[PDB]
Amino acid sequence: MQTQSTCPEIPDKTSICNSDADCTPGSVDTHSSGVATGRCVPFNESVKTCEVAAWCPV
Repeated sequence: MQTQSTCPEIPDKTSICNSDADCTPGSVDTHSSGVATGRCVPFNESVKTCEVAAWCPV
């Protein structure tokens, strides 16, 4: 078995993350089924995502 971990959501050409003032924790992506953290960070170079709690690698 496994457990839910924390990590920055995968960046998408259609799904982007906004500043902290525009990003809130909880759950915004019903498809992600994860737990939003609220803190946003530049996942890639020309892309940025928000922190969320989901099934990540180890």
